[PDB]
Amino acid sequence: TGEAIQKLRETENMLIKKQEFLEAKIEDELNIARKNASKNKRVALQALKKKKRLEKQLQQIDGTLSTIEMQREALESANTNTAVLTTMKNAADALKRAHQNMDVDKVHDMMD
Repeated sequence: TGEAIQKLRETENMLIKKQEFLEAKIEDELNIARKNASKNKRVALQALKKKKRLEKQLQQIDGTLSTIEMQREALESANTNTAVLTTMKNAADALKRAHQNMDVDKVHDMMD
């Protein structure tokens, strides 16, 4: 049902924690590199190597997140149309009754 939007959030919301988790570990690795940049090339390079891979995990979480967002915004659209189109036709039904009754009044005059 529309509850699908509920699972799209919470999913999206969990995905932001992953996103904030990576951003966290990225600056973490970065600060390791900073403090070992000149004193310890080995450790510094392991950091930048971990950082570069974390950043990659962040891109495809970003791309995935926006993908999630749009499907939520596609459900929202289709969810409103569901209401709009039912009242839209309900109206055209009522309107057709008006036009129908009119046509029956004319035929009722032919009864003379």
